[PDB]
Amino acid sequence: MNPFASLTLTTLTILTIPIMMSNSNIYKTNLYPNYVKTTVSYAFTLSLVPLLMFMHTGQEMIISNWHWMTLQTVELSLSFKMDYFSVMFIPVALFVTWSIMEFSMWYMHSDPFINRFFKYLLLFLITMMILVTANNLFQLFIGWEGVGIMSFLLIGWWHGRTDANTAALQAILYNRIGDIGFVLSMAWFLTHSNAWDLQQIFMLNNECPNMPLIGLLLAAAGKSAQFGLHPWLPSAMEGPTPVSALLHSSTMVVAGVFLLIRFYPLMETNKLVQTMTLCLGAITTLFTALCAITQNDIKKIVAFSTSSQLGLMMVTIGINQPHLAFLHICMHAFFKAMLFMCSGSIIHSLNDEQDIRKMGGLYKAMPFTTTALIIGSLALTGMPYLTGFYSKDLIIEAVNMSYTNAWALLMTLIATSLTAAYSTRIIFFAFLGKPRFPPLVLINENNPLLINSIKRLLIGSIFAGFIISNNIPPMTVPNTTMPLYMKMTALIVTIMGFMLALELNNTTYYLKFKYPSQTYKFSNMLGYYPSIMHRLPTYHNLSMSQKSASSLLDLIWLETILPKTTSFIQMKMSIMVSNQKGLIKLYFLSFLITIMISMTLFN
Amino acid sequence: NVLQIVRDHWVHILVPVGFVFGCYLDRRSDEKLTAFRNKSLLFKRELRPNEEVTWK
Amino acid sequence: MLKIIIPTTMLLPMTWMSKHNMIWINATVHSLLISLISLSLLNQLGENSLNFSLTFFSDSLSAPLLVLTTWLLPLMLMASQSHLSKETTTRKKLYITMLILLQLFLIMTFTATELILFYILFEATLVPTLIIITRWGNQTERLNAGLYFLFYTLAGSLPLLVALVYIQNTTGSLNFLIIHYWSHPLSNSWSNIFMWLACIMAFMVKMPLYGLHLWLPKAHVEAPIAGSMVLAAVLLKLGGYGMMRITTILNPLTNYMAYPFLMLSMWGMIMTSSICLRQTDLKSLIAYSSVSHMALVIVAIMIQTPWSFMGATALMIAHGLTSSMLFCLANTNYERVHSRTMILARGLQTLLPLMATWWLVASLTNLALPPSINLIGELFIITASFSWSNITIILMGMNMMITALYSLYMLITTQRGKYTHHINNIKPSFTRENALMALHILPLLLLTLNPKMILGPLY
Amino acid sequence: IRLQEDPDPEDENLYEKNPDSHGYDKDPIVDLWNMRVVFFFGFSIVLVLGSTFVAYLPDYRMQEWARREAERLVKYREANGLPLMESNCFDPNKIQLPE
Amino acid sequence: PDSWDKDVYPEPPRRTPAPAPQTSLPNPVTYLTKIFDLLVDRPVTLAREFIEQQHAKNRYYYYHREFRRVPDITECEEKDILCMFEAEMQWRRDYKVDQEIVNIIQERLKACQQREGESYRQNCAKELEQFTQVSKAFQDRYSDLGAHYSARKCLAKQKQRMLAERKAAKEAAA
Ligand SMILES: CCCCCCCCCCCCCCCCCC(=O)OC[C@H](COP(=O)([O-])OCC(O)COP(=O)([O-])OC[C@@H](COC(=O)CCCCCCCCCCCCCCCCC)OC(=O)CCCCCCCCCCCCCCCCC)OC(=O)CCCCCCCCCCCCCCCCC
Ligand SMILES: CCCCCCCCCCCCCCCCCC(=O)OC[C@H](COP(=O)([O-])OCC(O)COP(=O)([O-])OC[C@@H](COC(=O)CCCCCCCCCCCCCCCCC)OC(=O)CCCCCCCCCCCCCCCCC)OC(=O)CCCCCCCCCCCCCCCCC
Ligand SMILES: CCCCCCCCCCCCCCCCCC(=O)OC[C@H](COP(=O)([O-])OCC(O)COP(=O)([O-])OC[C@@H](COC(=O)CCCCCCCCCCCCCCCCC)OC(=O)CCCCCCCCCCCCCCCCC)OC(=O)CCCCCCCCCCCCCCCCC
Ligand SMILES: CCCCCCCCCCCCCCCCCC(=O)OC[C@H](COP(=O)([O-])OCC[N+](C)(C)C)OC(=O)CCCCCCCCCCCCCCCCC
Ligand SMILES: CCCCCCCCCCCCCCCCC[C@@H](O)O[C@H](CO[C@H](O)CCCCCCCCCCCCCCC)COP(=O)(O)OCC[N+](C)(C)C
Ligand SMILES: CCCCCCCC/C=C\CCCCCCCC(=O)OC[C@H](COP(=O)(O)OCCN)OC(=O)CCCCCCC/C=C/CCCCCCCC
Repeated sequence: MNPFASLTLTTLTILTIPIMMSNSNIYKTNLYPNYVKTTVSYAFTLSLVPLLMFMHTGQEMIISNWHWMTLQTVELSLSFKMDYFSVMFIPVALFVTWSIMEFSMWYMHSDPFINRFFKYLLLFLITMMILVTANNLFQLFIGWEGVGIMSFLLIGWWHGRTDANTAALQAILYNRIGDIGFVLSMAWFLTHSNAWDLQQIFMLNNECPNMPLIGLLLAAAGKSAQFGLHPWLPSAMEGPTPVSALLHSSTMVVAGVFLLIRFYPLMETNKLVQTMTLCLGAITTLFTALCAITQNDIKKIVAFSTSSQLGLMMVTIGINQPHLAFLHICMHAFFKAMLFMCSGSIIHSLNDEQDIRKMGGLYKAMPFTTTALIIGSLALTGMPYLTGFYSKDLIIEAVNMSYTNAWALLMTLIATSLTAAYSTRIIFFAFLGKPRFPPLVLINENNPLLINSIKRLLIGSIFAGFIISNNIPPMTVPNTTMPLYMKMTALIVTIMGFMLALELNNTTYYLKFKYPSQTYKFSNMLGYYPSIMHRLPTYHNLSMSQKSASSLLDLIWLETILPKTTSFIQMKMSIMVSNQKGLIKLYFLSFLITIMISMTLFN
Repeated sequence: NVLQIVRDHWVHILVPVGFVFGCYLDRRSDEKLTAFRNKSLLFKRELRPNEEVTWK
Repeated sequence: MLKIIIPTTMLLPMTWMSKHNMIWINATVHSLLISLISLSLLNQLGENSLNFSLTFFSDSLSAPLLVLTTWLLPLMLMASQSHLSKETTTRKKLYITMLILLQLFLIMTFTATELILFYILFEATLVPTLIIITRWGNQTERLNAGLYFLFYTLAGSLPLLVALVYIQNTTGSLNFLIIHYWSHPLSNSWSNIFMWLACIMAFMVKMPLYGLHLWLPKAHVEAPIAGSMVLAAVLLKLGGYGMMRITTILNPLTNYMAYPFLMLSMWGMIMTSSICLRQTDLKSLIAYSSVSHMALVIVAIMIQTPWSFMGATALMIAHGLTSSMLFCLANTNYERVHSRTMILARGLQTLLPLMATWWLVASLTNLALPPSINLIGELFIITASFSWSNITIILMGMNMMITALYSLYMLITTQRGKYTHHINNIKPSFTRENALMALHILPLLLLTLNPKMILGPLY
Repeated sequence: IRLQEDPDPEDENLYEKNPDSHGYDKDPIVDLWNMRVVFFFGFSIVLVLGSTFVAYLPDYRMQEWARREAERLVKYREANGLPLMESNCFDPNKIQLPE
Repeated sequence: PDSWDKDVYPEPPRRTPAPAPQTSLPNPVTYLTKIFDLLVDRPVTLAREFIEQQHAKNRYYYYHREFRRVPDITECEEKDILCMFEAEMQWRRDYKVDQEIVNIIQERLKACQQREGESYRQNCAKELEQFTQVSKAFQDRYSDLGAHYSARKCLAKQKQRMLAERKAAKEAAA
């Protein structure tokens, strides 16, 4: 046998191993975080090997190892799809998870349940690998709901915090609407194609219809926090910073984009769903960047950046470029994870402070995190030869050179400018200027765990784009010929965003005070979407649940119709029958009437 | 003493002997339904040299 | 089936002859042994049923239900011995006698091969349940709950007796095999409509159908813990088993008569989930969740396709296990604080961690989390409903969202937050309670490992 | 007061008399043996033995038999050029339609 | 491998190109394949040799059950319960075999899609038509019988199909 299947399954299995050891003296000791981190490192190397095997000859396989059950003519089995997407995303996810686990070993040092934290991180990684490698819709759904519930558990890490509990339930609610879409798609595919596996689905759906493709689009919007279903992702910043860095921003929110990428044959066949995907992505990226440019919480700014980048990926899928979307998934994983880790380092060094209004002077106070965050923000905005150039620049070129929605193209360009803008805001308000933090300076970023984790994710944010771009096969025809101004569109809008944001931020020093604008209030309060749409529909649903269902119907009218009315009638008739004075005159007269009636009316 | 244990734990044989009696009654019920034994069109065959019935 | 029936009737004299302090030990051990023996019924056939004799037979639909009944008896013994410490020996033995009689009636109900013997046993299950509720319930409302339960069931089931004797006079037999092989189409006439109504209404009341369900919150809230466990896990499934069995003789009239019941089931599924969202009582929340799941099972039986029956069987077994476990968890909380209000006891995760884990697992199974058999059954029903019509997906998705909402609401309310300050008697969880939860939850995941054992005869 | 009634008793705690109690009985020895029999029989016997018994139940549902029969039918029919799935379940010669 | 029948489960001959390196740089894939063969493949092959040696000392055989044909529901008289029972069991077994035939054809289709890869739309046209034919026949036979399907119901369905076809043929010949 070739080592491809063995090594892929080995990576997955050795990921599962430390969960088995979560009932041992090692789980009772303080070596468990280091044990889990070492396991993830070894899994990362063993995943690097089949990536080299694919990068040579483009080797892909499917492994239907275990047969689960046969529903007459439908066979469900445990099958894994080890193709380009899986063998590229597994090493990236493992690398990011390894760095995040080391940073969490430093960051969650005082947590009484750090071992449980690491077990939960490993469980999320397992579910995400199941999602990515799944070859059938049922196993994909297992991974889907697994990452959803692990996100729920990790957001509500501090159970005494009411805000944390509301954020966890909110994430569940939005992902559950997404799951409504997912289940609609599963039912359609089984009913009309007799299969839940991608091979038969692709073979039988020569032209996929609107109903299954819109089901998939709705599920992806829910899982990837697109507009309409977006507010849960910024609200998921209640959990510990390692959770925000690993789960949401880098590896879990890309689940919807990955779902849409995995069905790119059907997506190619359809066109209306492509238009809907493009428009949804465009409005998501614009709206979330616009909300980001004015937030004062660093984690919130990074979360809205994540939503904006996901919108960009959804735009890329909508222009019939699924492989560019996957490339952006990988590059964004790298630099967004690093940005979240730097934000967490700043938060920890300033006594759990997350307000850029109280950060300041950190350029010189914290050298290594300063340079790491600068490199990450440059890579995010598309510096000409960093890891974000090889995906975002090509995405912008493809959007400009396609038969696209004009409004979608305009919103995409404006969103690129706003990306530069809010990256400028983070840097300007956190690192430049005079200090604003309380006078007891506890700044210390000299821990080897923190430095090494950021260093590993920092090398990737510089060179990994070049390596990956030059080692993957050409899966799309390039845009070789285009106007020079259209070639330089991304750089021009990025620099314009930098300059305008810098001017606006420098204006803050003037001794001039002006009341805020309506546009400022709209952007700062998230477009008023969480207020209106978290107070009105919830209030009406919870009011109907009691006034109409519980009280009016169950306690009042369903009780009155059958059992209350019947009981009342029987009681009244009983009173009528038994209310007799016991007078022989009366009931003998009754006997006489009965005898006459029987003689006359019976023949 | 030993007598008290039997005096106290004689009730632990009731369910086992009930299981044995139920198995016996199941066999008795089976032996009254032997009207098509070796007579179904699908399973009718010749008797082996040293067997009297196909099933009990 | 006698090898399983006789050991129960021998549990009776053993219970009455054992010493005063060995009743719980003897009953639990020998119930476990009888459950192990009943595990042998799962070796079913692909063509026909296991025709033991003229009186009893077993199928892929009966066998999991029998295994669930036999497994549920020792768990009920454990919970009962929790809450019946101060009782006299005679009354403890009477309680165990009621439980054993209920198990015997349920076994003979699932294995009865005639519709009339099935009717006699399925109506005989009412007496032990009513006695248990109205005698060993705690509150005043146990009497009214027993009245509601009894009279709802009997009003449903008496026209069923009339219809069964009428069908015996018409066709000569009530044997299930004969009525399956000699079935004829039911013509569209008023007489046939009312025959259909008699049968289906009996089992719809037993299910319960939405609008015929008030007896369920009344009885499940006011019964003792063993009564609650058997009412939700097994007694609700007599309706599903009966509806699956009796619809052999009701075609093609089921195609036209199922619209009101499907509409009631789908809309009432939505309505009972929404009720669960706003319940101030924990036991009532679990009861209304039971109503929603049984509404889904009714939809499956009424649409009546090979994929819907498998989902119905899987969902019935899964709901039995999950609802029994949820009732046990709520009962442990009640035995701590002596109140059923949901917001009275909070912070139970920081007071009792392992019970918090049990709550998490039970609530994760209550909502359909893959690959649990709860999800398997729900998904098969949803797929069959999608083939029936394409807006059933809308109603089903709404129901799944609300189910997740109220399940996690219950978990967050009871376990998370900060503990009530003045409740200073939350003693550490007992080994008995922990073992009860483990024995509830491990079989569910093993059934996930082997799912063909609970998918019914249509598999 | 309208009756001569007992006061409501205080709740009894099993850990006060027996700190290492399993919650089964007031008597320590009976409590210990109740725990032991429940754990042994239930977990060990029923869980382990019933799970392995169900895992190794003989294939009486004829899944593998049906697969081998289908393989033989497919091999024979594709060898001879016959359609793999017959168009009719029954023999139209045996069926007699009304005029 | 003699484990399965190559006629039932066909695979095209595997054309693997020979390596044609053009660089002096060593091949990490080749080095790692050599390491894998040294560390993993040899121990697992030795273990399997030991186990297979132990198996060959305890050789024993199991057989495939053979069912003879019995008269079907068309030949069974009305309310003749024994012949009806035998015919119903036979029809159920045939239903199972047909389900497994459809499963085999679906396995062929899936394997061909994955094997052909980027040119599956043209290279898997033979398997797609075979699946179409098998699935259409299976659907026409057992499409809408219901949860309580039976040989009598399938016979009624086939009689209805035959009546419809006869009517269509008469109208065409008119
Ligand atoms: C229903 C409408 C739906 C519209 C949908 C489409 C939406 C498109 C949005 C486009 C971007 C809007 C950006 C501003 C919105 C947020 C404003 C805000 O609160 O900022 C505070 C926020 C700082 O927060 P803070 O420190 O808390 O400040 C609080 C203070 O109290 C300071 O608070 P303040 O409130 O006093 O400051 C705001 C003030 C000052 O801020 C600005 O002026 C922002 C900068 C605007 C730049 C516009 C373009 C300028 C030219 C750019 C270069 C292109 C031209 C060509 C150049 C040469 C090319 C070769 O501006 C205004 O009040 C005027 C309105 C701002 C724009 C409104 C856009 C339309 C929506 C609203 C319509 C109705 C408005 C009515 C008036 C308000 C109510 C009375 O600002 C920033 O961080 C900077 C962000 C803005 C610059 C980003 C980079 C440029 C953006 C893109 C421009 C185009 C580039 C090229 C794209 C590709 C082309 C192909
Ligand atoms: C065989 C075991 C049982 C199986 C039953 C199956 C059905 C059989 C029906 C007829 C049974 C025979 C008659 C028994 C009358 C007992 C009366 C009595 O005093 O009982 C307590 C008495 C001991 O207490 P005690 O010293 O007399 O002190 C009494 C004081 O009241 C103590 O003072 P206290 O204040 O503590 O006691 C108050 C207590 C005192 O109250 C009682 O003791 C009354 C017990 C119920 C009245 C009798 C009903 C008869 C009608 C038929 C239905 C019976 C089902 C329940 C049977 C309970 C059996 C005790 O009353 C209450 O607590 C009120 C509770 C109210 C609700 C529950 C009562 C009604 C339950 C029945 C209705 C449900 C029927 C469902 C439909 C299906 C029916 C099959 O128990 C016994 O003597 C046990 C009898 C059986 C001994 C074992 C016999 C077999 C020996 C081994 C044979 C081996 C065979 C060969 C095997 C192969 C290997 C060798
Ligand atoms: C912590 C672990 C557990 C975790 C789960 C825990 C919860 C569930 C517990 C279980 C619940 C169900 C209970 C079922 C009871 C019945 C058991 C049963 O039916 O077992 C089935 C089955 C047994 O089948 P069978 O029909 O009995 O045998 C068929 C054949 O005849 C067999 O072929 P054979 O004749 O070749 O036999 C090979 C032989 C020998 O094997 C070998 O030779 C293999 C190793 C070769 C090593 C080669 C190198 C050796 C060293 C070098 C030597 C030379 C020197 C060189 C020096 C070099 C120096 C450098 O090994 C065996 O026969 C072993 C059979 C299995 C034994 C274990 C069964 C335990 C049952 C316990 C039940 C207890 C109650 C459970 C419930 C309790 C309540 C919770 O066993 C298994 O399935 C075991 C595992 C299978 C292999 C590993 C598969 C890996 C798959 C990877 C997937 C990755 C996915 C990742 C996804 C997530 C990340 C994305
Ligand atoms: C060709 C034949 C006719 C085809 C018609 C196709 C219609 C497609 C649009 C259907 C939308 C149905 C509503 C679902 C949400 C939008 C989905 C989507 O992507 O639509 C496509 C549209 C864009 O697609 P489009 O409009 O280009 O559609 C294609 C148009 N033709 C047919 C010409 C090709 O998406 C968006 O613009 C994003 C909108 C997201 C809205 C989220 C909810 C916000 C509600 C705000 C108002 C109410 C107050 C707040 C309430 C909040 C929620 C509770
Ligand atoms: C610290 C812990 C960390 C977490 C670890 C647990 C989480 C990991 C779970 C995933 C790993 C699963 C391990 C699977 C090992 C293989 C064994 C399994 O696959 O066998 C199953 C076997 O099924 C199981 O036995 C399920 C039994 C179901 C429970 C039976 C009832 C137990 C009594 C309790 C009564 C409850 C009644 C409830 C209603 C019925 C499935 O069937 P099958 O693989 O092909 O059998 C192989 C044998 N063959 C080849 C001969 C066929
Ligand atoms: C399809 C099924 C139905 C879909 C629509 C359902 C709408 C109603 C959903 C059920 C109502 C909720 C009932 C009770 C839930 C509990 C409410 C609750 O917990 O509070 C709100 C809770 C937390 O409040 P915070 O604002 O975070 O408080 C912060 C603390 N300072 O957050 C929420 O749950 C808000 C949920 C509101 C639902 C409205 C969202 C509906 C959006 C649908 C748009 C779909 C567009 C998708 C595009 C598809 C592309 C093809």
